[PDB]
Amino acid sequence: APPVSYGVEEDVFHPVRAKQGMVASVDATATQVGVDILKEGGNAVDAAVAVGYALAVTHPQAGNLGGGGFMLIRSKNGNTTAIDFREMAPAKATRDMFLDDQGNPDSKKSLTSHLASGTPGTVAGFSLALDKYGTMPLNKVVQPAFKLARDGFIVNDALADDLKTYGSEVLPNHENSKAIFWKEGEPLKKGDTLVQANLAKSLEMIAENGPDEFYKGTIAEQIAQEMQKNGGLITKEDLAAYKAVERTPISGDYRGYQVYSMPPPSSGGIHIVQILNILENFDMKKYGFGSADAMQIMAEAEKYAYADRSEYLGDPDFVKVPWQALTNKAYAKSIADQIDINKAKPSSEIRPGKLAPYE
Amino acid sequence: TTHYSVVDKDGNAVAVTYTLNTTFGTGIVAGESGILLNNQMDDFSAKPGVPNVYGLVGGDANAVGPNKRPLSSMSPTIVVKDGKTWLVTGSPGGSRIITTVLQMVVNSIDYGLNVAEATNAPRFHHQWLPDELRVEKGFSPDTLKLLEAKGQKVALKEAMGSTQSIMVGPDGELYGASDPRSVDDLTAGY
Ligand SMILES: *C(=O)CC[C@H](N)C(=O)O
Repeated sequence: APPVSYGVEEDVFHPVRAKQGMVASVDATATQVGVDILKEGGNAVDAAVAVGYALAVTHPQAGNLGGGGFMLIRSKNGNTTAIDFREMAPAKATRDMFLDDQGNPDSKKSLTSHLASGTPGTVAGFSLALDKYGTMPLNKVVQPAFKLARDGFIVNDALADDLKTYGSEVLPNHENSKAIFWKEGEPLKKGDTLVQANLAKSLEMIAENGPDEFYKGTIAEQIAQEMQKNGGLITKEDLAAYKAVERTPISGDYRGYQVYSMPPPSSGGIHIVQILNILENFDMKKYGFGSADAMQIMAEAEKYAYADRSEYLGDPDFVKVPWQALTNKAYAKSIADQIDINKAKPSSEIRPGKLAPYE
Repeated sequence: TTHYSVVDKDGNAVAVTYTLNTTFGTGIVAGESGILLNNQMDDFSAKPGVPNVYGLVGGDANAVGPNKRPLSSMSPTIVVKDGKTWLVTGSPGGSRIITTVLQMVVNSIDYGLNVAEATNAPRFHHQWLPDELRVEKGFSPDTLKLLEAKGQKVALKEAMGSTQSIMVGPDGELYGASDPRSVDDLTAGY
């Protein structure tokens, strides 16, 4: 690999610079919340949790308390770990629950019905991380988000546009949702103030009673009732049984750099490492960014990875994922040897790889 | 989905990617809690061979099952250089998360681009099925011509992802970049 560049005056694009702490997020308000937490003495995990709660208020498009995700943590001392707070399917979920009477998947059931939801893990994940790797109490990192929900914030271009474009397809179709995000028959517009009193109460109760409020308390009750009254599956038992799980990160080595990412239930870490393993066999620097050859090589490598993804990836607590084989450099080499820089291989000629010789 | 990165004064780093799945998820708020509910169940394979909203397919491994966690593509990632945390990144994008993050890593290591340059650079993507080499605007017509000649099925589509990254200098200086693809985003420090 060639020398790295942190950026110089002659560049077209300049990074933001800081000497102490830094936060990068999709929302200015949330980013500022994180920076303020750092300035107050919180560590990276404290700030990360604060940002997560703030986005649950200022970026309802994706920030959330009702969804799930993953967290990668690396201490100054090198300790690297992954937090899995991915939703768990309800205990009553079944293999063919999304098939219609003809046996064909119904995307409406898996995307817009009450059956589309998995038991939320965000609150559990943030507390697992805060309790073990943070330094501040939950009420402290939740407070910023609480105030934003209670006192409100100004709707910007991003939120106004998303409410109009994506929100219009689902938000006005549910009374409680419409009461919060719609106004005078239309989605909130830029400049409007969005106050979320109910979310503020939920945040206040979580700050006061801990994550148990979400999984066993009033919030759990509200979720269970929402499901029970509208054909949903999440029950109080599902919520009480949810657990975030600390897992070993998936990692690899690319030209002397070590890459750490998410392990199953995510496919991200495995395929990023697998693809990098494949690319390592080529002089990528020589081809350069935006070159037909570099793009050809990567597009081809990506094909094999996604083919493998469709067959070998799943929740590790339910299926044995051959992660060792998938991230094996010899396996990657066998793939790289199939890449013709002058001729792409149709996906129809690509199937999940035979991992036996690498296990 | 949304991703954010954090690095503190002590050198600790955190990368978080979380989501409701699609924008606003189901669009359903849970009673009087004010909490929107996810539609993450679509990440399971509903039936072998049938693609989900991101064009991803599966079989037994990712089939729906009680208490099971649906397969994700989320990739909060940290790259280490000379034994030290060097790049903290991640991004939303469903199936495209893998390739978006991959490009951030390749741009940084192979092409020597600073974090902002790597962030603002155009992206391409191929996920096996469908068989198409998806690209954003930004690539040379000459280059796309060569790719099509190689047999790639180039398809110009909408912007992909929203990387929020931080590169750490060996001296402790922090360099950050928010994706231009997301209006109102921000990377700041002190
Ligand atoms: C947003 O990019 C989420 C994509 C999907 N739900 C998953 O990979 O988890």
